[PDB]
Amino acid sequence: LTPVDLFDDRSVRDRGFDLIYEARDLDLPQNVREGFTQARASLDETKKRVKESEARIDADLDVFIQKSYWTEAREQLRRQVGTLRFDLNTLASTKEKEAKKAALGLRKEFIQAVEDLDFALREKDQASAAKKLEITKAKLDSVLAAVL
Amino acid sequence: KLPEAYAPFAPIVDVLPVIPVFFILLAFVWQAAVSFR
Amino acid sequence: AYGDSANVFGKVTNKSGFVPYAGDGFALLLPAKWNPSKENDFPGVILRYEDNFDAVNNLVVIAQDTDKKAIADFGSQDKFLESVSYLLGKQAYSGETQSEGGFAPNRVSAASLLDVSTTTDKKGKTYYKYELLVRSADGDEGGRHQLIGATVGSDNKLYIIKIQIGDKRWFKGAKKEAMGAFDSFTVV
Amino acid sequence: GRDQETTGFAWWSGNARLINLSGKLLGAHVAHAGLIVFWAGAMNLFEVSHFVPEKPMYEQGLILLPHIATLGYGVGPGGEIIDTFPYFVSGVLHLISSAVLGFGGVYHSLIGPETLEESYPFFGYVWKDKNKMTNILGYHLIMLGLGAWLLVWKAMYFGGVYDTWAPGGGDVRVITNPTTNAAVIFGYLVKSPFGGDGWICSVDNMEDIIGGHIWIGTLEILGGIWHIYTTPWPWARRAFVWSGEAYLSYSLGAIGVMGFIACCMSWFNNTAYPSEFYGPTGPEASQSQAFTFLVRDQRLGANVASAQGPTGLGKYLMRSPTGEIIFGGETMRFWDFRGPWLEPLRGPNGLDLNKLKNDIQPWQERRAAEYMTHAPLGSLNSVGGVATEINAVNFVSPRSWLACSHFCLGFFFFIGHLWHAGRARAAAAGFEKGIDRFDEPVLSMRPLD
Amino acid sequence: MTSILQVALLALIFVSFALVVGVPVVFATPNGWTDNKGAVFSGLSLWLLLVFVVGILNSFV
Amino acid sequence: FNLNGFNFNQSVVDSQGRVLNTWADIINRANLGMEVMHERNAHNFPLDLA
Amino acid sequence: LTFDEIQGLTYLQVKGSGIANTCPVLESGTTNLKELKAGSYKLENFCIEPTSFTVKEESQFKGGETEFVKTKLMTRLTYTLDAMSGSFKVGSDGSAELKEDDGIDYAATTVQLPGGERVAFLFTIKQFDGKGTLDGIKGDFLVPSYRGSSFLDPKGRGGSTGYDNAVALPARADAEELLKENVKITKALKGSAVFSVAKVDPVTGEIAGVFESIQPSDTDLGAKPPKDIKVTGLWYAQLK
Amino acid sequence: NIELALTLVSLVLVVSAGPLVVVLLSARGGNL
Amino acid sequence: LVDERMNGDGTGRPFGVNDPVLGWVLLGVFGTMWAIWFIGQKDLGDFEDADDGLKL
Amino acid sequence: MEALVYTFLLVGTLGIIFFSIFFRDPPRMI
Amino acid sequence: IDGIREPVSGSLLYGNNIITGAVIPTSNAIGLHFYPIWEAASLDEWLYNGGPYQLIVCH
Amino acid sequence: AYDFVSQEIRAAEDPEFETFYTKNILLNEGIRAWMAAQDQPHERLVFPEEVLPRGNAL
Ligand SMILES: CCCCCCCCCCCCCCCCCC(=O)OC[C@H](CO[C@@H]1O[C@H](CO[C@H]2O[C@H](CO)[C@H](O)[C@H](O)[C@H]2O)[C@H](O)[C@H](O)[C@H]1O)OC(=O)CCCCCCCCCCCCCCCCC
Ligand code: CLA
Ligand code: CLA
Ligand code: CLA
Ligand code: CLA
Ligand SMILES: CCCCCCCCCCCCCCCC(=O)OC[C@H](CO[C@@H]1O[C@H](CS(=O)(=O)O)[C@@H](O)[C@H](O)[C@H]1O)OC(=O)CCCCCCCCCCCCCCC
Ligand SMILES: CC1=C(/C=C/C(C)=C/C=C/C(C)=C/C=C/C=C(C)/C=C/C=C(C)/C=C/C2=C(C)CCCC2(C)C)C(C)(C)CCC1
Ligand SMILES: CC1=C(/C=C/C(C)=C/C=C/C(C)=C/C=C/C=C(C)/C=C/C=C(C)/C=C/C2=C(C)CCCC2(C)C)C(C)(C)CCC1
Ligand SMILES: CC1=C(/C=C/C(C)=C/C=C/C(C)=C/C=C/C=C(C)/C=C/C=C(C)/C=C/C2=C(C)CCCC2(C)C)C(C)(C)CCC1
Ligand code: OEX
Ligand SMILES: [Cl-]
Ligand SMILES: [Cl-]
Repeated sequence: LTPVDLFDDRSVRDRGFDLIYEARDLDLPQNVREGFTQARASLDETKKRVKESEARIDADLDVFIQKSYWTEAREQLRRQVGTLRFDLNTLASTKEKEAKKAALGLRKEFIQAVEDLDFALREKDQASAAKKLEITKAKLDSVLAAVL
Repeated sequence: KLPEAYAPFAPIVDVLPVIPVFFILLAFVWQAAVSFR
Repeated sequence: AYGDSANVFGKVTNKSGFVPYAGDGFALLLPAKWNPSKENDFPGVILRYEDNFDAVNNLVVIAQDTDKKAIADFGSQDKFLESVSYLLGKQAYSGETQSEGGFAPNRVSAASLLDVSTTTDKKGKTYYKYELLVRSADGDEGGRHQLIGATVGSDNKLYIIKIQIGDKRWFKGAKKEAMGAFDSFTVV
Repeated sequence: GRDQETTGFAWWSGNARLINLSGKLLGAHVAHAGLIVFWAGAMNLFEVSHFVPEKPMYEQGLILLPHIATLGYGVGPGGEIIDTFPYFVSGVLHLISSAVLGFGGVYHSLIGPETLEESYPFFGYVWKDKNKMTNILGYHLIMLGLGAWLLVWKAMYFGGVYDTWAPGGGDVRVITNPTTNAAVIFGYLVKSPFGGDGWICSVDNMEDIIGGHIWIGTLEILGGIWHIYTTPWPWARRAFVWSGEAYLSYSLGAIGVMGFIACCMSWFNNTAYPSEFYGPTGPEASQSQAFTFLVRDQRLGANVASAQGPTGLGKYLMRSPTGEIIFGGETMRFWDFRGPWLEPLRGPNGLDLNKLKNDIQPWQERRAAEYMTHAPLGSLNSVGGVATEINAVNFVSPRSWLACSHFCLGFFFFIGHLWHAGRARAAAAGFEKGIDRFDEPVLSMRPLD
Repeated sequence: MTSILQVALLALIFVSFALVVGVPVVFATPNGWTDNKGAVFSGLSLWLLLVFVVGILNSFV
Repeated sequence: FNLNGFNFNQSVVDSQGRVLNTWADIINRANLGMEVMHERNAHNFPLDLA
Repeated sequence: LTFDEIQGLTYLQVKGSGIANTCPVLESGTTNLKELKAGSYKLENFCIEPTSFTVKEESQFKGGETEFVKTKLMTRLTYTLDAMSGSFKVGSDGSAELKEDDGIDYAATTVQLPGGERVAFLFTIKQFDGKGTLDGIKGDFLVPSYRGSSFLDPKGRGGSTGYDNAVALPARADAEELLKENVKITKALKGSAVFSVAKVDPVTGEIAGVFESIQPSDTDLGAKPPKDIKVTGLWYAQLK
Repeated sequence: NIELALTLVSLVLVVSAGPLVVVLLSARGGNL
Repeated sequence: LVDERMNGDGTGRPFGVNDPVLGWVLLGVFGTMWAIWFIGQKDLGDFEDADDGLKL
Repeated sequence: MEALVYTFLLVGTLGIIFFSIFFRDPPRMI
Repeated sequence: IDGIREPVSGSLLYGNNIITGAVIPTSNAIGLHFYPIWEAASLDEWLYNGGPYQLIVCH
Repeated sequence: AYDFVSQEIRAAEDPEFETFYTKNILLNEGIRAWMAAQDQPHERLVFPEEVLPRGNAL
């Protein structure tokens, strides 16, 4: 008969462990539970992920297109990019009211470029998806030169 | 909640969904008043 | 049969979800829906309440007499838990296995320390508070959360609280009952 | 009013007195259509008044607000509710229109003519007139056809609808390219209803939904014009009963299937019934649990690929019966689940564990942990766990209310089909009152049958 | 302005309560709809006026 | 569709917030004896959602 | 299908086809087997697809020899080992070292004998370490117990959890039947596998070949003798 | 609690408003 | 691979056909029995005028 | 052995069902 | 039945009587998938995975 | 009529023989041990949580 064994896991909560426990207690608001309050309260964490989102777009999405990996390019545009709509509203809701319409107007057309890139990646049209991506990166730089 | 120009009328709103249960009961009152002819 | 009026249209007396308790030398706030168990798991048990719903959710206090006056005299917090490692139970299966998944060979249970602290109270005595998640090979309750806290009182006696909550009940609201009981533990 | 001996119907079947009373029957329907609009106005404002923004929409017992949220009124990215006033306008415009429908329903039931045959010959109808019945059938298909174009115009032109599969998370998306391919649109209809097919409950994107409503909008405008300018052909005279109770029973069997379809639609589908608004599906919450303990135990130092379960199949990742890397456990039955939080982790060959050991996003484990504690199991008094669970939370999923109500309504209206189709076929044959007792047709048959 | 909207909506409730009771009474009395025709028309044209007043007053809030 | 039967478990509570058992709590003890033993090798995870 | 031909399909197109149970065939690349550059390589997308399951069954007859017999498969398409991580080393002359660490490296599989006997096994190569020239990378893996220690038999007893006796027979609760109630043996056995690299595509860093393994079947937690099962078929990896 | 009391007053004025039609139409006239 | 499958378990094929002979089974058996019904339609009544169903 | 007895009791019960339908005592009228 | 690769006997020829014998439901790995005879490789794979149940219940 | 003894002898001498009968016998062991600490309070039996029967992860 042997005792149980311990493991030094006191730093997993520092990294990522207590994150699914915040999303399961029904005493917090859902904006605290879904991660929406924490994104609005800290501007730099959105400014980290938005610069990370263009690192997944400007460099990581064309590579799946010349090799025609469609289901790895459909979901490249949804995995870490899957917060970018919520992020580009928080970075645009820190501006002047005539600067916010300039921000949300540029943000609206970048949405229309990604949703057109998604449909290009949906019918597997490589000649269109390689063309819709260069439009998408140009509308991406227009938003990020406005909200940050 | 409701828009705040209507939140004093929110006591009436809590009674509004159950009203079609009273419409099937009113058919039984009307038929009781004609003695179920 | 003493005649006291029924509580018609009356104010409640306890919505806190906690009952204040006073044993011998300690005081804590027990989870109000828990009831006393007539079990002595360990040498030194004073009280041991368990949940009415399942007996995995429980707490226990342990008062060992010791020769030392401060909790720092037991060494550091890492060297303290290896001495009091009997709180987590013993693996009664000394069988050989490599087919259980997410464990070392021949281990059907693996405790994982997740948090330590060194908090104190208004008297000055520091505590050694622990937070573990003990997983098993069958993986009942999705694991078991352990809330160990220990201190030595003013009578050279080591008071150890251990709150055990199954992980299935942990995210479903037994964290509020356990942490509220765990923070309320004060040894006078 | 009317009594029994002048009709032959008692008080408990007295709406059958106004079968051949066209005007009274019109006020019966318009007043009833007032009630559907009145309930939709009243229960909308009840749900607007009891909406709390620091709680999910599916936690609050809201079944009508997720329908207006799916259209995209007042929602933001990720299912966040921006404002509640678009849900308030939908409640009042039904609650005010119900008085208009209630007025003419009370009018034609009390003051308006009993049979509108001789005075208003356009609206008059006899049930056996097969031209006039198809004429009224054609008028309402054009109304259903133009109603189906309202969803297409609102998705293509009037702000868009909520796409839960949108890149960047779910928000409102103008559906610029609806799928008008007949091989795709009519491929759902001839698909099998079973696992991996789900007939039309697996429609996985909004472009097929809006493009399918283009088809159902044009065919009902064309099929309405078809029935206005035609009468039923002699093979259709040969097959149908042409009474008013028959036409009811035809509608009862058609609508009892539709209750069964919307039962399995709201339970399984998460595209037309988005999980941000309706909560997780049955398959979604069970797959969310296996995903939650897979991320819980990677961080606690465990190879979830090489982790063997107690049965030997694989505790976290196993293989589908067609060869896809899926989640292990009893949720192997829901391996054909697709979700917008899960599909970013899924490659061709099932789930991609290279993508799943390194690229689990923090928003995915936010959302999948939400879905595990909001599984569509509850109780009848809205407790919210398995039957072995204490009174802690207050939750039954809307999917659990929408499927259970519409199986029961779909079951009774199949019973209403069997009632009225048996009766109308027998009442047209003459023996619905009983055996004639003079020529009993068994007595003219050869015994030892 | 808010308070004139709530007075106009309270008035809409009383007029609607006058119609929910009165209009079935006027209809199913014998020769009551010919005698009380202009009362119900004044009731409906007031009720319909009060709906479009409250809707326009909602724009000013 | 998992609507389930009435769940009156820990419904009767006295003063000081303590649970008085009922016959429904005894049905629960018979209920949760079956569910910890049914399909005894299937479940890798604590919630029988399937 | 090649690797790039699989990855050019969406998930709904490959679903239900059986393509997901297959290793990518290496259509480009030659059998020259030398132009593979020497040195160390980390071994991702390492996947092993079997083609035959033969099992060394003792003969039904009295004087019959015991050989490997052809079988038919009971589990449907759950038998390919896929997406295994590890390290691949080659020498200057052709001596190669194959090693895998993580991945889906086990596959529980029931196969049925001609005669009606269902023998189950987990097809594994887990913790493989094999050395040798490119025609043979002879090495041994471990076969864990087919059921875990917390597996429970129909009478509710097992290794880690369980009664440890026959509780429904209270007079003969512990008796001569201690072989199948008293210890549930979960000791892991060992199997040997032979890999042979057949094709190299060095411009993409992709290598494939044929494998041959022999492993024990299943001991029913220590209640039946385990039988030997010879698994052949193809394999594939990506040297990057 | 005035918000709970008005909900009861709104209930009684409506739960009577159906039989109020049936009682009044029975007394004056009588064509129900 | 090990065995031989038909491989249509979750593919969503129209009426579950994957060999084109299965579609001609559907049209052949429907067409043979539509034709037997059509030729035999001379014994079912000529419901040619408008008021010629089982009506009420 | 007992499975032979089980099927004989199941075949024998389905035999009586066959005789009770197709060899029933026919109901004579009047 | 349970999809965990332990088989459950329900037949008279596999040691069952009239009370304890049953036609066992379909495998949990199949789920709600449609599993006729022609979607199996062998007839014994159909028999292993609870194939006879879904043919009885559908008819 | 608790036990079929010919199927208890077989299921104890064969660790892979499972019927719906032997599933029912295991479910009755679950009912007996989990209610009788509260169903029969006169017995005054306390069961520690590790001695009650329990499947995997429930
Ligand atoms: C993956 C694919 C899966 C398969 C596809 C699945 C989807 C299929 C759905 C297709 C739509 C089906 C709808 C059919 C409606 C039938 C209704 C009907 O009862 O229809 C009834 C009507 C009746 O028509 C009328 O029938 C009358 C009958 O007359 C007879 O009787 C009269 C007196 O009554 C007179 O005496 C007269 O002389 C005598 O001829 C008259 O003849 C009229 O002229 C005539 O208009 O039929 C008609 O209108 C025409 C009916 C439609 C055409 C039917 C074609 C059937 C298939 C043909 C191809 C077969 C291929 C064989 C392949 C062989 C090799 C393998
Ligand atoms: C959706 C439900 C519904 C509807 C629309 C109708 C409608 C009708 N029924 Mg039916 N009925 C129903 C349910 C319904 N019934 C049920 C559930 C039963 C079983 C109890 C019956 C039993 C029954 C019998 C036995 C008979 C009818 C008859 C009638 C017709 C004459 C009504 C009459 O003279 O009443 C006069 C009664 C009143 C005037 C009482 C006052 C009721 C009013 C209409 C309530 C209106 C309230 C509303 C808030 C007003 C809003 C006004 C607007 C301006 C906002 C009418 C079309 C009769 C028939 O067939 O006619 C030939 C008949 O004999 N019904
Ligand atoms: C059919 C569609 C439908 C659906 C899916 C729902 C679903 C829901 N409603 Mg809504 N509701 C509906 C119709 C529906 N309701 C109707 C018709 C009304 C008007 C009465 C309302 C009015 C309403 C209100 C006012 C409220 C809800 C609420 C709710 C939630 C919880 C309900 C609950 O606890 O039920 C409990 C279960 C039952 C009551 C069982 C119903 C069984 C019926 C009574 C049949 C019983 C059979 C019986 C023998 C037949 C009787 C006749 C016989 C005696 C002759 C849930 C989201 C609540 C909520 O969450 O608000 C935010 C809430 O407050 N609903
Ligand atoms: C509310 C809808 C509605 C209703 C009630 C009717 C009612 C009628 N129509 Mg009309 N029709 C409609 C909509 C409607 N139509 C629309 C929208 C169109 C345009 C597409 C048409 C076009 C149309 C034509 C062209 C004709 C009719 C005809 C008829 C009559 C007989 C139909 C019949 O017996 O079908 C019986 C149906 C069959 C025998 C087909 C077999 C059905 C099985 C289940 C297989 C179906 C396969 C199919 C692909 C669907 C698969 C999915 C399914 C399982 C859910 C009847 C008066 C006929 C008539 O007399 O009109 C003058 C006629 O010739 N209809
Ligand atoms: C839109 C559908 C529809 C329509 C228009 C009709 C119309 C008619 N039906 Mg049919 N019927 C329907 C659906 C429908 N029915 C269904 C679904 C069923 C199965 C339950 C039946 C079963 C049925 C029978 C058994 C009979 C009729 C009869 C009639 C006639 C008079 C009915 C009457 O006065 O009611 C009077 C209303 C009542 C007496 C009140 C009944 C209220 C019950 C108890 C339900 C209460 C509501 C409750 C909340 C629902 C709980 C269930 C929930 C859990 C889903 C009329 C032609 C009668 C007839 O003359 O045949 C021609 C007759 O005998 N119907
Ligand atoms: C193989 C099936 C599965 C096995 C089931 C085994 C158990 C069976 C239990 C039921 C046995 C029969 C009960 C009584 C039937 C009865 O009284 O019918 C009465 C009718 C009389 O009807 C009249 O019979 C007249 C002829 S006469 O009068 O009988 O000469 C005739 O003229 C007249 O038309 C007719 O009305 O009998 C007959 O029609 C024919 C004679 C039937 C002879 C009995 C058959 C015995 C079973 C043997 C089957 C093989 C068994 C061995 C192989 C397994
Ligand atoms: C024939 C008959 C019948 C039936 C009847 C019916 C069915 C009727 C219907 C009716 C109806 C259907 C009615 C309705 C009405 C409605 C109304 C009258 C409304 C009004 C509205 C309002 C008043 C609103 C208000 C508001 C607003 C504006 C917003 C805020 C909130 C509030 C709410 C305040 C019966 C069965 C009895 C029996 C026999 C006879
Ligand atoms: C929107 C949408 C869509 C579309 C849809 C559609 C397009 C539909 C159509 C549909 C259809 C198109 C349907 C149909 C149906 C039909 C039916 C269901 C039939 C029936 C039949 C009958 C009922 C008959 C009977 C009989 C017989 C048997 C013979 C003759 C005579 C008598 C009567 C006896 C999709 C999905 C894409 C997506 C989602 C959305
Ligand atoms: C929108 C709104 C409104 C309207 C409302 C309404 C529309 C109402 C109606 C109501 C109603 C419409 C009610 C009714 C009621 C009725 C009742 C409450 C009854 C009851 C009954 C009972 C309780 C009894 C019965 C019986 C008989 C007599 C015979 C048979 C047997 C029995 C005993 C069952 C107003 C103007 C206010 C304004 C605000 C909002
Ligand atoms: O399948 Mn015949 O019982 Ca509806 O929970 Mn999960 O899954 Mn199974 O376990 Mn419990
Ligand atoms: Cl599980
Ligand atoms: Cl079981």
